[PDB]
Amino acid sequence: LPALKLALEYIVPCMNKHGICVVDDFLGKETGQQIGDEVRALHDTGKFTDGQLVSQKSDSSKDIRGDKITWIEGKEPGCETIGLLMSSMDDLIRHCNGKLGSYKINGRTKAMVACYPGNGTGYVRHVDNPNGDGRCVTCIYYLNKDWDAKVSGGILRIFPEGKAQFADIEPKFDRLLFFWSDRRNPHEVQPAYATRYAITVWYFDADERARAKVKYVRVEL
Ligand SMILES: Cn1c(O)c(C(=O)NCC(=O)O)c(=O)n(C)c1=O
Ligand SMILES: [Mn+2]
Repeated sequence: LPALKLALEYIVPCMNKHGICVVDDFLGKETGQQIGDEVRALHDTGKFTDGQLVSQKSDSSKDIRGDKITWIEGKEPGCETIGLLMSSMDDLIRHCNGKLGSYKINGRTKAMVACYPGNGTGYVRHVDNPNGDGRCVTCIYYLNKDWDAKVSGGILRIFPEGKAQFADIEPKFDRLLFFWSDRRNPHEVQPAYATRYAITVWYFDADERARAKVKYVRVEL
């Protein structure tokens, strides 16, 4: 669908009502699988980190490591389709501007490409932006074809604030996810027993980001 119809008829109302929004089949099989090929290419050539240190053993060779990451601008060689994903995200947000809460989005981070190795590691419950660092919207794109959470785990579990319930989101291929980055959406990644790829971008509210600068940019006189 065109960025605008999806943004105006589905994403905006869904975010303002629930603070979470799931869009399936965002780019199609062709583009999605190309992005998967680029991400897997980055992983195979060692562009990722060794992984988040989960359990630090007194013996170093026993240290267990979890999610691996790499920051992608989208202009790198062999990342053109990732850059196209980021451009499409940016189009959606552009068409949403002024309608997502009271936020005026004026920037974003680079793309955090994450790979859970499938060694039973996940990601602890957390809030993305708990201290007003300027990020208002989390946007995640998943790449895992034929994912069976009953078999592979890796579910994203969100605990919407005030609501006695949690929302389970499987990291499905060609799935796009939006949710408020602040304390409204604490969330965790449940242990993944299969390789789990995702691409996250965070969008900045102009006012919050502007006053985060003093919350921490100097000029010699
Ligand atoms: C700061 N940070 C996160 O907030 C992640 C996160 O919330 N992922 C949700 C999901 O993949 O469904 C994450 O995965 N990684 C690697 C990370 O570094
Ligand atoms: Mn998170």
